[PDB]
Formats: sequence, C-alpha cells, structure tokens
Amino acid sequence: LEAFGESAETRALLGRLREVHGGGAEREVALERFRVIMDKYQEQPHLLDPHLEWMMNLLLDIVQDQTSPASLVHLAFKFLYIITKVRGYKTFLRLFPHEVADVEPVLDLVTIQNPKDHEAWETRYMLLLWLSVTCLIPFDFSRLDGNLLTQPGQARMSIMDRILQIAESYLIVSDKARDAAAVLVSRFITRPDVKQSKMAEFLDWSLCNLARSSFQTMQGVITMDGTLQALAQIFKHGKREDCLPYAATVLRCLDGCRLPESNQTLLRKLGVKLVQRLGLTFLKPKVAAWRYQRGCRSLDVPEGVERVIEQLLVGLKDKDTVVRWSAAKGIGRMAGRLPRALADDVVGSVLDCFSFQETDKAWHGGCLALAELGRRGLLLPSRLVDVVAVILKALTYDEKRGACSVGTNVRDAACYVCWAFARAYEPQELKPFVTAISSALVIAAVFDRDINCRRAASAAFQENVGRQGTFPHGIDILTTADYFAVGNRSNCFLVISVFIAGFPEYTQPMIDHLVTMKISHWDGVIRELAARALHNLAQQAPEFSATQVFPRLLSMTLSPDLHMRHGSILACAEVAYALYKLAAQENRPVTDHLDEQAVQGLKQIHQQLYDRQLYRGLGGQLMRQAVCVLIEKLSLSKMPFRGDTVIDGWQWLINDTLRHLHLISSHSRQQMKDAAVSALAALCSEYYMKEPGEADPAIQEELITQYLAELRNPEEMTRCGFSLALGALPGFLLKGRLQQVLTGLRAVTHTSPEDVSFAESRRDGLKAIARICQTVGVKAGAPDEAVCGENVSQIYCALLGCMDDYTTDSRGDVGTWVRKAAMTSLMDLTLLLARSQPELIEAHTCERIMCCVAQQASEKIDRFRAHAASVFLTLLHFDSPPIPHVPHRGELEKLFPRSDVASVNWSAPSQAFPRITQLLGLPTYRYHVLLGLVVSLGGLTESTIRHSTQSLFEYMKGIQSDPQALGSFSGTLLQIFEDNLLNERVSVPLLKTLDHVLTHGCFDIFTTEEDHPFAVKLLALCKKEIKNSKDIQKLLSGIAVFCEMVQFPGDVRRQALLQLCLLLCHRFPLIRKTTASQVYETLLTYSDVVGADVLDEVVTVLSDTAWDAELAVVREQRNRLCDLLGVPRPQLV
Amino acid sequence: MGLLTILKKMKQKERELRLLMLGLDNAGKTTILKKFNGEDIDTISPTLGFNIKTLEHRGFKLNIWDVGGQKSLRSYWRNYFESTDGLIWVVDSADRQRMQDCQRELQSLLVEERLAGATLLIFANKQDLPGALSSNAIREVLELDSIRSHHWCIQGCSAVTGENLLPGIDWLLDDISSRIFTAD
Amino acid sequence: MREIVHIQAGQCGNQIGAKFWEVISDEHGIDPTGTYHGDSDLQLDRISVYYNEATGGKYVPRAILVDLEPGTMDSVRSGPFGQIFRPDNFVFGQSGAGNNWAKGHYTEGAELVDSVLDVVRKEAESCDCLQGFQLTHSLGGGTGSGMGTLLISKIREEYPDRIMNTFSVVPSPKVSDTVVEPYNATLSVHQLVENTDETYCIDNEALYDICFRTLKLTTPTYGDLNHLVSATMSGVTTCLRFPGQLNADLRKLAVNMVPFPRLHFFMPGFAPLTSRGSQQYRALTVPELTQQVFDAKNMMAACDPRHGRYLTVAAVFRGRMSMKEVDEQMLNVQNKNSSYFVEWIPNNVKTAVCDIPPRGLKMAVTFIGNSTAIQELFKRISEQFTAMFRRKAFLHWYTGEGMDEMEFTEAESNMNDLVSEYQQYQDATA
Amino acid sequence: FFVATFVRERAAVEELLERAESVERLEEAASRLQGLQKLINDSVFFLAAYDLRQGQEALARLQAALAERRRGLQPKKRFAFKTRGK
Ligand SMILES: Nc1nc2c(ncn2[C@@H]2O[C@H](COP(=O)(O)OP(=O)(O)OP(=O)(O)O)[C@@H](O)[C@H]2O)c(=O)[nH]1
Ligand SMILES: Nc1nc2c(ncn2[C@@H]2O[C@H](COP(=O)(O)OP(=O)(O)O)[C@@H](O)[C@H]2O)c(=O)[nH]1
Ligand SMILES: [Mg+2]
Ligand SMILES: [Mg+2]
Repeated sequence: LEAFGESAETRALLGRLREVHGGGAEREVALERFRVIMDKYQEQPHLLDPHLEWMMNLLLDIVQDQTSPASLVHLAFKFLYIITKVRGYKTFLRLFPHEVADVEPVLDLVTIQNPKDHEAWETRYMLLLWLSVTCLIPFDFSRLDGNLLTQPGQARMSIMDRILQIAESYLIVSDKARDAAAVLVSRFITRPDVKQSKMAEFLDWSLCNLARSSFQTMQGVITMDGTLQALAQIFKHGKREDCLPYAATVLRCLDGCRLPESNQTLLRKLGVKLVQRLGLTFLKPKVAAWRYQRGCRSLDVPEGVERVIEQLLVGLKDKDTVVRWSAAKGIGRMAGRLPRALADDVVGSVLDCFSFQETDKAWHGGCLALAELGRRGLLLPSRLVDVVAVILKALTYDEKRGACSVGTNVRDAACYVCWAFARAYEPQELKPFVTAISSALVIAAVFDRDINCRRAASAAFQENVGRQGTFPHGIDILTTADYFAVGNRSNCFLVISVFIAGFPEYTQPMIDHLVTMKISHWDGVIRELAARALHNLAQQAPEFSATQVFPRLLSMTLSPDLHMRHGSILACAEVAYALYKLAAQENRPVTDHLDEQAVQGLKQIHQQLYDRQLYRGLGGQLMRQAVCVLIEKLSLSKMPFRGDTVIDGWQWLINDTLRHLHLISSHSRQQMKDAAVSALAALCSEYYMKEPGEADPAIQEELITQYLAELRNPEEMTRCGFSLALGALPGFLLKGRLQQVLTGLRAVTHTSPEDVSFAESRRDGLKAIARICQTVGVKAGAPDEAVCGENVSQIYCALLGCMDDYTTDSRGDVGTWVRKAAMTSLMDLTLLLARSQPELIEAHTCERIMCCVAQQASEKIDRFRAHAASVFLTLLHFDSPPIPHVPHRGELEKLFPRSDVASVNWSAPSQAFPRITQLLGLPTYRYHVLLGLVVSLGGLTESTIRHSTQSLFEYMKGIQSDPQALGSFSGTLLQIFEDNLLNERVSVPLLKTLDHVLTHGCFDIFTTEEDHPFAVKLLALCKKEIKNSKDIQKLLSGIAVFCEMVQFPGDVRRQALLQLCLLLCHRFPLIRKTTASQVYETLLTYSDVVGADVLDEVVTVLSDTAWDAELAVVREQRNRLCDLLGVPRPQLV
Repeated sequence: MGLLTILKKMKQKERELRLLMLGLDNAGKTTILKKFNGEDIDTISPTLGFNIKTLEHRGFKLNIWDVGGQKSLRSYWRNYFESTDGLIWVVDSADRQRMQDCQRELQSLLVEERLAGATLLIFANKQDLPGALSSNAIREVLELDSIRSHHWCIQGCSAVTGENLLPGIDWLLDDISSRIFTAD
Repeated sequence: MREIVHIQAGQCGNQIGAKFWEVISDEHGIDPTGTYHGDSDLQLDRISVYYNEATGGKYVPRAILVDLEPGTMDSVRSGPFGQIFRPDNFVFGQSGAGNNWAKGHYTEGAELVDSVLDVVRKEAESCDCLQGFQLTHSLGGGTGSGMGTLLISKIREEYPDRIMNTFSVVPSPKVSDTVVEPYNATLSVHQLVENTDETYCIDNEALYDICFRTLKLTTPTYGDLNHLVSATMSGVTTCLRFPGQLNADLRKLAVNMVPFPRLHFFMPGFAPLTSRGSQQYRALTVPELTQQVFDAKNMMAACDPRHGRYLTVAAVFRGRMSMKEVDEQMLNVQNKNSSYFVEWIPNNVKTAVCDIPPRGLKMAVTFIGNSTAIQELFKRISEQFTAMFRRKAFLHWYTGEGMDEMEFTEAESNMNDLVSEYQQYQDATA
Repeated sequence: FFVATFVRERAAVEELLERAESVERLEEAASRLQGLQKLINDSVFFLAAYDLRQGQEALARLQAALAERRRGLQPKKRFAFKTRGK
C-alpha cells in the first residue's frame, strides 16, 4: 500500500461502538472488520501515524464520558489495544494525554477493575500503560494529593501509595497486564519523590519475592518473572548512582535463584538481562571517540564485573537462540564501556567458543559476540588474523547430522560480523584482508542454498562497498546483485554468477569453491545447480577449466564417496561440453583443449565403474545415470572414440539399463529411461556412421534385430524401454529397414488375449511410432526410408486401433494412458503432413480422427478432457497451412473463436461442458458427442453430472418443440443403446441418462401417439439389457427407465406394466420393495393408466402386501395384482 | 533475530530523533515550538508540566518535548534525558539579571551521563527587543568556548516573526547526520 | 509412544487449538488452575497422553503457541484458560506474513523456525516415548500455511519415524474476501501429500452453510466457526484421550485410515448439531444418530458422501447406550447403503462406543471417513487457482520472495494427479 | 551388517570413553564420532526410519557423554582479567 484508503469505513466503524455494545450480534462483526482492516498495515505501521491521533481522540472521548457504560468503555479499550499492537505502544502511548488533571481520574478507573474478569482484560492492560504516561509530569504526588486528613478517622491514601499497591498487585498476574505493570515500574519507581519514598520498600519486597519463590510451581514462576522484569526496568530507566548502591545485593539474590539450571528459558533470559543492567551500573558510560569521521548516519573496576562476565560467557553456550542473543548483547554493552586494554581480555574468551567445530551453538554465540563487539568498535587490529580467519569458516558452515542439516545460523551470524566489520575497523587497517573478505561474501551471496543467508551476504557486501569502497568492482556486483536480483537462486547460480566471475578477481576462487564444495553437496538439486554454474563459467575460463579443474575432477571421480563421484562426473561432463562448444566457434576440434590426459580419464569413467560392480544397488542407480549423462555429453560433443571398445562398453550399459528398468524405483523410473534413450540417440549419431547418410551394415543388423526381438519380451518395462530405444534411432540407420520397425511397434501397440494388462507398453509404442514418423519425414516413393503414400494408411489404422481401448483394471481406466498417447501421435502426424504432403490426409480417416477427438473431449476425467480439447483446438485452428477435411470447419470456427480460446479452462467442468455440448448440432459429431455426454452423465461426481445435465437441458429446449429434431436426436441415442448393449461401460450410464431425460419431461410430444417406434424399440432394448443381472445399480436403473416409459400409452404401456409386475418379485427383497415403490409412484403420478375403477383395490393391495416376505406368499399377491390390471400371469417352471 | 530484521529495525530507528527543548521560564520555548509548526501565537499559555509534539522534516521524524522552565520543574528534567539526540537550549536576551542563573543551568546540563553524546543548539530568543543582548554577549556571559564535549552553536532568532528558526533545525539535522547511529 | 506434542500456527490455528484444549480440559475435569476435579477414573487413566505431571500433582499442557505477530499470542494467554499453558511455549514475531505463503515459508517463518524447533525439542525431551504430532493451522492464511508447512517439513526431516497429523482448515470466499487465498491453499496441498500422513478436511463453506441454513443465523461469526471446529476435534480424538482398543494410538489410526500414502484426507462429521447458548433436552435415539451422522448436512466438508465411494469409515458413539443396538444399526446401515462402499477392502467400517459423552449432551456420534468424494474439495480450488494464474495477477508477491512459476506448476500438477488417482480408485474395477 | 557394525563401534567408543584420561584419548574418541556420523549420513538412502532414529539417539548420547568428559577432565578456569599476568 501507500496511504490509508479505508478512512470513511474506519470512521463509521469507530462511530458505531455506541450502538453495538449491548447485544454481541453486531459487536463481534465490528471487531472482526476492524482487525481485518488493521492487519493490512501490520508490516507498514508507519502509514498509520497520520491517522492514529484522531482515532485516539474519538476513542478517548468515549471512555472519558461518565455516562459511558462498562460494556461501552471496554469496547473502546479493545480497539485501543488493537491499535497499539498494530502500530506500537512506544509510538502510541506517547501521544496519549499527559496533563496533570488526568492523574486522578485515570487512577480511579484502575481502582474499579476486576483482575478475575478475562472478558475485559484489554481494559486492565491499556489502562495501566496510560497511567505510566501520567508519571512523566514534573510535579510531586504530594502536591496533587493536598490534604489527606479531610475525613474523620479514616485517612485518605496518597496517590503514590495507591500506585505502588497497584503495581505490586499486577507484577504477579498471569495475563498481559503484568507486562504493563513493568512499564509503570520504569515510570513510577524512577521518579524523584517516589524513589525517595518507594525504592528501599520496593527493593526489599522484590528480594523477598525472589527468595521465597520456586520455578517448579505455576505462581512462583510468574512472581519471579514479574520481579525480574521490574528489576530490569528499574536498572534500565533508572540512574546509575541511585541504583549502584543496590547492584551487589541484587546480583547475590539473582545468583541464589539458581536460574542457569532451570528449564524455564524466559527466566534465564530475564536473569541474563538483569545481570548486564546490574553490571553496567558498576561502570560509567563512555562515548565513541571514533564517530564524526568513519561514516554518516545513513547510506578501576569492581569485583562484580568479573562475575558478570563469567555468567555472560557461561550463557553464551546456551541451547536456546534467545538466551545466546541476550548474552551477546550483554557482552557487547559491557565491552562498550570498558578500557581499551581490559576489553581485549573478553575477546580472548570469545575465541575459546570456536574450539570444537561440532558445537554449533558455541560458534553461533561467539560470532554474535564478535558482531556485537565490532558494531561498537571495540576490537583491536591484532585480533584480525585470528577473528577474520574463523569468519571464513563460519560463512561455509553446512554440516549434516543424518536427516537434518545445520549451519544456517552460523552462516547468518558470519554475515552480520562481516557487515559490522565495515565500521569496526578503518580502511587502512583492513587492506590486507579486503580481497579475502569480499570473495567470501561473493560466494555466499550467489551460492548459498538459504535465501536468508544470500540476502545477509548481499547486505554485508553493500555495506562494505558503501562504507569502505575497497572491494574490486563493488558498484557492478552491487547493482546487478541486490535485494531483488539475489532473490532467485537459479539466477544467482547461472546469470549473476557469470557476471560476477567475468572479472579476473573472482574467476579462480568461485570455480574452486564450486568444485570443492557445491559439487559435492548432499542434495541432487544443489549438485545439478553447481554443475550448470560450472558449465556457464567454463566459457569465461577455458584454460583454467581444461588445465587445473578438469584433472582435479578426474582424481575425485574415483573417490569412495557416491555423491562426490556423481558430482565429479557431472562436472567433467559439463566441462567437456563447454570446451566442445567453445572449440566449435573457432573451426577447431575439442581435442585441442582436452589433452591426451583428459581423453584417457574420460575413456576410463565407465570401464573402471563396471570393474567395481559399482552399478549395483540404489547407489549404483545414480552411477548408472551419471554414466549415461556422461556418454550422452561425449557423443554430442563429437569425440574421437570411433572404433574402440569404449563404444561397445557404453552400448552394453545402455542395453542393461533398459533390460532391468523393472528393478528401478517407480518414483525415479520414467527418468532413468528417458536418460538412457537420449544417450543412445547421441552415441548412434556420432559413431554409427560409416559415410554421410549411411552406417555400418554390421552395426545396423545387430541393433535392429536385437530391439525388434525385445518388443515381444514377457517383461513390460523391457518392452517400453526397447520401444523408446527404437523411436530414437537415427534416420540413416532406419533407411532400408523402416517397414520392419514399423511392423514391430504396430504389434507393440496392439492388445492380444495375453497382453490385456500391458497398458504402459502401448503408450511407449505409440510414442516411439510418431517419433520415427517425424525423424524420417515424408518422402515420395520411399516406403523403406520415409513416409510415402504406401505406408501412410497403415499408420493411421494402427493409431485409430488404440482409440477403442478402455481397460478397467484394479487401478481403474489404465486405458486412459494409452488413449492419451494415441491422441498425441495423431496430433504429430496430421500436422506433419499438413506441412509437406497434405494430400495424404484422407477425408474419411480425418473425419474419424476428428470424431474420436470430440468423443474423448467429453469424458468424466477432467485431466484427459482438458488434453482432448487442447488437441482439438490445435488441429481445428491450425491455419499454417490448415487441415484439408474437417467436418463443419466453419461452424467449429464460429463456436470456438481463436481469440476467446486461450482463456477457457477446459479442465474445469463449468468452463468445458457448456461449450462441448454445442457440438451436438453437427450431425457428423452428433453421435460421438452424445456418447461422451452419456458416459459422463452416469458417473458419480456431483459437479460433473450437474454441469452435464444443465448443459443438456439448456440445449434440448431448442429441439423439444421441433419434431424432426426430437426425431433425429432420439434415434441417435437409441442407436448408442443398440451400439453399446452388455458393454457394462455405456449401458449403465445410458439407462441413468434416459431416466433423467424422461423425468425432466423432454419426450412429451411423442407420448400423445400410441405405440411410437421409439418406445417400441426402447422397451426391447431394456428387456435385452436388464434381463439376467446381478448388481443393484443396473436393476434400479432399469426399474426407473421402465416406470418412466410406462407413460407412453398403447400396447407398450401393457408390456411395461407386465415387466414391472415381473420385476416386482425379484430375487432380492430390496429390489422388490424398490419396484413396488416405483410402481406406486408412477401409478399415483400419471393418469388414465388404470380403468374400470380398479385402481383403489390395486393401491390397497400394493400398500398392504409385505414385499419383504417369502416368494410363496408374494406370488399370490402378484397374481392377484396382475389379474386386477388385465395382464397375463407368467408361468412357473 | 536474523540480519534482515536487524537491519530493518536499525533503519526504522534511524528515521526517528529526539529534540529536548530546555531553558528558563518566560524564555519563549512554547512560542518557538508553535511558530515552527505554524500554529497561532496569540493563544499560547505557560506549560503546567511538559508538552509533546511530533512532525516530519526532510524525511526525519522529529519528536519535540517542551518542558517547563519553572523552579519546581528543573528537578524533574532528569525524566527526559533517556534517548536524547539533540538539546535545544533557549535563552532570553532581554533577561539580563537572571543570566548568571541561566549559565549555571546550562553548565550542569552538560555534565550529565545520558546527555553526553548529543548535539547542542542554543537559541538566543527575543532578539528584536531594545535591551536584547547580542549573540556575542550571550556567548561570553554563558562561557560557550569552554564547552568541548558537545558540538554547540549559538544562533539568535525571534518566534514573534519566525526568523532564524529553520537554519537552527537544519544545522541540528546536519550535525546529527554527520555521526554514525548504532542501536543498543 | 505415550506422549503427543501439540502445535498451532496462525490466528485461526491458535484459536482452534485453544478451543480444543479448553474442551478436553472441561471434559476431563481439569479446571483452569490445573488440578483434577472430575468424577471418573477414566479421565485420569489416559491423562498423560496430552498433559505432563508437575509438582503438587498438577497437569501442565504440552502445546506450543506459534505465530509471526503478537495479537493471537496475547488473546490466548489472556483467555479464560490462558494461564494453563507455559510462558516459554509462546514463540512469535512482530510483522506477520501479510497473506503471502513466501513470506511465511522463506523469510519470517524460516527465521523463527529455529526458536520453534527449540521449544519442540523441549517438549520431546519431557516425553518418555514421543508418539507423533498434532498441528492445527489453516491453508488460507499466509503465516498459518507457509511457516506451519515449514514446521511439518522440519519435523519430518528431524524425527525420522514419527506420525504426522494435522487439522487443515480450508478457506472459503464466503467467509474471507482476500484474493491470494487460492494460491496460499494449493501450495499447501502440494506439501501435505508429500509430508503429512493424516489430514482432516474442515471446509469453511460447509460450516457457513450449516450455520446459516441449519442453525438459523443471519450473521454467522468466527465464534460460531470455532464452536463447530472444536467439537469435531474433541470427537475425532475421543479414542486417544480415553481407553480403547480400536484406535488407541496414532500409528494404529493411520494404518486403519490411510490405505495409500498420498490419499489420507479424512472429512469429519459430528451429531447432533448445536450452537452456543443452546440446550437440546430431546435425546435422539441410536438409529436417529446413526442416520444423521451419515447425512451430508452434518459433514464439515463441502462434499456429498453419496456422490462417491467409501474407503475407510470410523464411527464413535459417546453416551450411555447398548453395544448390541449400535452394532445392529451399523450392520443395517452397511447392508442397506452397500452401494456407497468399495467391496475391495473387506471390513472397512469400524464402530466404537464410549462411556463419556460430551458436555451438555447426553448422546453424541462421530464420523471420520476416507471417501473419494473429498476430491470435490480440491476441484473447486483448481478452478480458482487456474483462473487467477493464467493472467498473472498478484504474482509479483511470490516471485519477488524467491519463489517462481515452477513451484506453482509443480503444486498444480501434484494436486491434479491427486484428483486423477482419486477418480481412478473410485472407479476401481468398473 | 550395518546395525551390527554400528553397535560394535558404539560399544568400542563407550569403552574408550569409560577409560578416557588424556586429550589424545578424548581427541581420538572425537574422530570415531565424526566417522560414524559420516557413515550414517551416507546410508540414509536405504535405511529405515526406526534405525535412523536409534542411531541419532545413540549419537546424541555419545556426544553428551563426550562433552561431560571434556568438561570434567578439563575444568575451564573462571574468567579473570589479564592485569598483572606475571
Ligand atoms: N474457522 C476459522 N477460520 C479462520 C479463523 N481466523 C481466520 N480464519 C481463516 O483463515 C484465513 C486467514 O488466515 P489467518 O489465520 O488469518 O492467517 P495467519 O496464520 O494469521 O497469517 P497472516 O495473516 O499472514 O499473518 C481465512 O480463510 C480466514 O477465513 C478462525 O478463527 N476460524
Ligand atoms: N518580544 C518577544 N516575546 C516573545 C518572543 N517569543 C516569545 N515571546 C513571549 O514570551 C512569553 C513567554 O513565552 P512562552 O512560550 O510561554 O515561554 P515558555 O513558557 O517559557 O516556554 C510569551 O508571552 C511569548 O509570547 C519573541 O521573540 N519576542
Ligand atoms: Mg511553555
Ligand atoms: Mg495473522
């Protein structure tokens, strides 16, 4: 935000507290609205300064009114506390009234408060603060009291005694008001007259409370906390010569409270805080003589001092981050007012915290103490070699302890120390350590994994550049790397990294740190990021990357550590790729940079790894992936390894990786397979090539024969691997034997009686098939080399053979995965020809493809219904050039404007069903869209079915009146019933759709005619479908369609009544009861269905007969009902 | 607390200052405070305690605390020394008899502990009067050359006409910005 | 395993957390002071599962109040039962996270997680054998979502083998009017499916509809929302706070209600529905309670159980009644409404009885279900997320804090794959 | 085998610490703790959660014992100013 925009709303809400205080119905909503409006300025409370003066005047005028009830004054105290916690009490109470006349009234209010009223605690809190504001008056309390002996006997209590009693009573409550009392302790006991009459008493009571309180009970702890807070406030806001005569007695009681051994972290912090205020009471404040000459504002000793320093040093080694910071602040404050020689004695102790590297807490405390000492300029030049050295280790503290890493606090404290160094020393006495400090912060600002550490390092670098100006290229590294640019880690590791390394002052150390730390990280993501950084920084330093870093990595690739080996292999591959890219831009080979030494090691990475069976196990999977990536990079960089055993070894490893993918974690599987096919595509295009556009006959006969003989394996993972290994083959190696590979994948994407559950095989088969069509391209008269007209028809047939592939296996429609891949294969086929030989795109095949796509664009699966719509839009709008035969391409364009297509969420049913239903108007896609709408309407999701029914009802309104429209759609739907009968996929959802359509009242014009062909055939279809069943959904769905079709008069009515009477005596009593209920409903709903005044007896015998009895008892009732309705009685054999 | 929050708090505290206004009664402290803000001068009454004001000047948030210069109030001045970045000592030029008393008062304010590191701006108020002492007279009678632990600078003014008031605050801000500001 | 540490992040989480503690204290007889004053031994037979024994026979809570601002931290400490907690268990900052997941997960949260993991190890140190964790936060608010999901990840990285359970409160446009709540919600899911083991879905739209239509309220407040959330929490944890053989520990409850790693979102339900200042003298029978607990109106989520298939169902009946009648009613409900139950996980409906009914009610019933219909609660989020992300609106708040579009893409993909898996498992062997 | 060698090394470290009376005793003992930690952090790609928790607890107990032994054998003197060192 920028300013306060909700001014009128806040004013009205504040002027509404006088009509929403009695009942709480409009009291809670107002508070909620106020809190929601005030929370928006929680991070920018400075933007409320110009509004917090008039809001406090309105809030004070309500509480100051004597006719303002308790409920009304308490409401005004909650808003005040809200404003205080929003803006801040220090900045809010300062503007409150502070006159003399406001001394007696306010106090009186504090006297009429119940401490046991949790429903109005906000009143007891804020009020106290207001009192503390009325103790900043320069008069005495005796002058305001006047004459106290005005009443007989009972004397009046002075204001000082009342305030003292109130403070003593509220420093021992559990609520937030104790804290407020501490504010009054720093405003009342620090006064000139109150101190003279309420300092010995208040200090004797506090000592007694500290002496008789335990940290093992709930109350005692509260009293001790309150007393410690009061003592800290007294020693802070109090004088040194009024409080020094008591600091030895207090120190003793504090030490006696044995707090450093309590498990109360807040008591220890208060004790440490009280230990530094008492200590600063033993020494006079000093002033930094070193100011006014090192930067602008913007951009004798008592014996107790030794004990205080010892306690602070002991606290530095605490487990909590709060006590460590408190002790560091105390040490800094103490050192800020000590001699120049004795102060050093403290530094020598802080260094002792860096003895053991495993104690991260000690290192953090030492770094915090060093930062606090440097911020005040209390560190001598002699301590630069010992301190700065440590800091260079603190900026790289990142150790692991199993599953949880450590060192984020250490590196954060290292940045604060570096920032403080900007003002701790002078530009002349920090010269021999500028380069080391600068590059250290540079490595932390671009290469840390935590954003906090990166931002801290950036801030430290900016401070050092602004206050010293001795950092090489400070302005450049400060303008590019800032609070915004440093936010991104990828940019810092790839973009900003190269810019910072462009200079010769950051090329060697950056690469060294990347190679000896970041590459050997404990996270794969960090290792990949470091590898990419080294790659990007390998074009600014080819000599250093090919002469000092490459050999450095060749020795680490053989280390026992797995992560180190992986990182070294990645770094070597990246360096080789960068050197090859650099040599390509100078018409020179890559062997010039990579000497014989490099060529040898690179030709020994895969061989040595296999010698130690390192490729076995989970750890061996990462070595396999690294070797695959290395082989891919070497083959893409064009290496002189043609005709060597290294190529045979690489072929073997790739073949083994795919022959054992079922032994790979499903989570990290798809990756290891797309990493082996990619490596195969580069190696077979740089080494299997005898002449331009050819290949070794011997190498082409062994590979294809081996891969086409593995597409029929019994393992599915091996089938998929070989399928993708056959879709990556180069075009020079498919020339002459393309028809064989085509016939092979066709069988790999087919479904036999034994390959019913091989859904993943067809996916990769179709993926590979289209991949080979796009490699070989289209060519006239070339069935063995490219896509001609002699092989275009078979591919289309194979692609459209997988469309009718719905597999409801244990998981569900695994077929959706095969039905998805096919949708892509066509998307890459019809398009490819459209960019070369669009004539091959037949009319019937294209129409069938467009129909299948429209059908798939209406399923019950939002994910796959969003892909189908995208594919359809990509194949309909295509105008570069457009598709030759698209049924209704003008209507489709008008219904799907290219402009309003990119903003349509097809994944959401709401923004997908209303639009896909409009395709019914096209007779070509009418059947295929109605089938989809039917299979989607009979699902189970509420939103999907609702959106489908809404679109169907909004569409059938324009054809219900038209007879021929209701005579074409009805026929199409009855053809889908004859097309999908006993399928069990379309039969169930088609019955539910028919029942819903009949209940809505759509086929009404046909009900007037007797024995309409539509119902005549629908009854036969229902008889053929519902007959012989088991599941209850089909039976219930069939009984609904029957009782809905009963409405049609004629002989169809009698046949439906007979079928209902038959189903009444189903094998399951539940089905019998359901049929009876539906018959009663359809009898009491419609009219003229029963004549001769025999309906009364029918309904009576239906409501009286118990359908939950046996069959021999209900058969007689069924026969009686049939005789009463004029229906033949079925026989019993 | 991390370094980002520490820097944020330091920047927030750097944009806040404290200017304690002191001086003998009947000197013109309330008049100067009202003229610097633009309020009315015909309706000003002696402070029965101490007044507080907050404003923004050159992006800096200035909080002025005008304390009464009465005899019974000086003893309470110690209650306004905590966190003091500037001390505006007002001196009446026409007041020539009580000068000795105004010299002892400013001399003791300099030997304090909390007021050690804080700029000093002395305003010679009521300069347009006939018997108004000059700047050199007030500088020599109060012994300003002996001051060495604080950066002082005398400068006459006149709240009745609002003259030489902006230069004083400008110099105070320039002197405050010349030194480094560190939290505690 | 016999001690559970409680955590609560964000304002709503802290408020929901403080209400549940008050409810379990009133049910166990623990007055605000901390001394036992109930009237049943069962209240003390399982008191060490959430409380700690201290001098004077006192029961100290085991919760940790966590926030980035001080408002909620002062509101709970000053509440009627505020004194019960530990003064050093309140860990909060000053600025908040401003409805930004990034600010609460990478800056203020990333800085306060250090102190948060200090009190957490303080509670785990005073536990003979830690059993798990129970966090209470919301997926809408920035601080409540970001830093709280940052505490789940830190606990999963630190403690290797420990159960993780949360009470995620899904926001709703009907309650709040903040535009960046869809993003703050989706990302959270992307973490839960890959971090938390158990997660209860408490949609705010369902609570609003139950308070505005069923309880008849012209202006349902956050006081009414906390009245429904605390009762649900007390009902779903009644087995862990009292003796029992079905789900006495968290590991057994997880093994019985988590058929798959990613699928663990349980929509809770409680009956009879009540409100603040309302006493229903009529005592509903066991059949009526069994029929009302399975009704979609009594569900805390905006999903209809009928439009889906059940996977794991756990019912609890609190009140003096007979076990044979409850078993017969459960069998009848399973037989009649058999189409709404997957037949590929036999014995997937558990029933338990307790002799400690809630306060103010003689007969109560609970429902913790794992139906695939819960996917509907995510589809709604999907639409909003996609609609707001395609035009790039208010995205600079995230990209400017270290995040990027890759995270939103990843979270959208994970959530979308969770919906597809739910739909597939719902139609298993169709 | 991993659990076996971990238990063996833990028992060896405990026996060495139970008889630690030199800085070389404690310094060698503080290099077996580094090795164990390095081994465990490099084996969390195939170990269970209960075993990892047990190993973490054992490492924490051993570190606490080593810290106690270092504090006992080497009692750090209290703080004292360097005035009049000789
Ligand atoms: N049921 C319920 N929802 C709440 C409550 N308080 C907040 N919410 C919801 O939580 C979301 C807002 O999150 P908050 O809890 O305010 O967020 P936070 O954790 O405080 O985070 P920041 O506001 O960013 O500091 C919205 O969807 C609110 O409707 C509450 O008491 N009950
Ligand atoms: N002649 C003259 N009178 C002034 C000037 N400034 C203030 N006064 C008057 O001196 C009197 C004392 O002023 P006041 O603000 O009450 O001073 P304070 O209460 O001591 O701080 C008031 O009547 C002012 O109007 C000035 O520059 N010239
Ligand atoms: Mg005045
Ligand atoms: Mg909040």
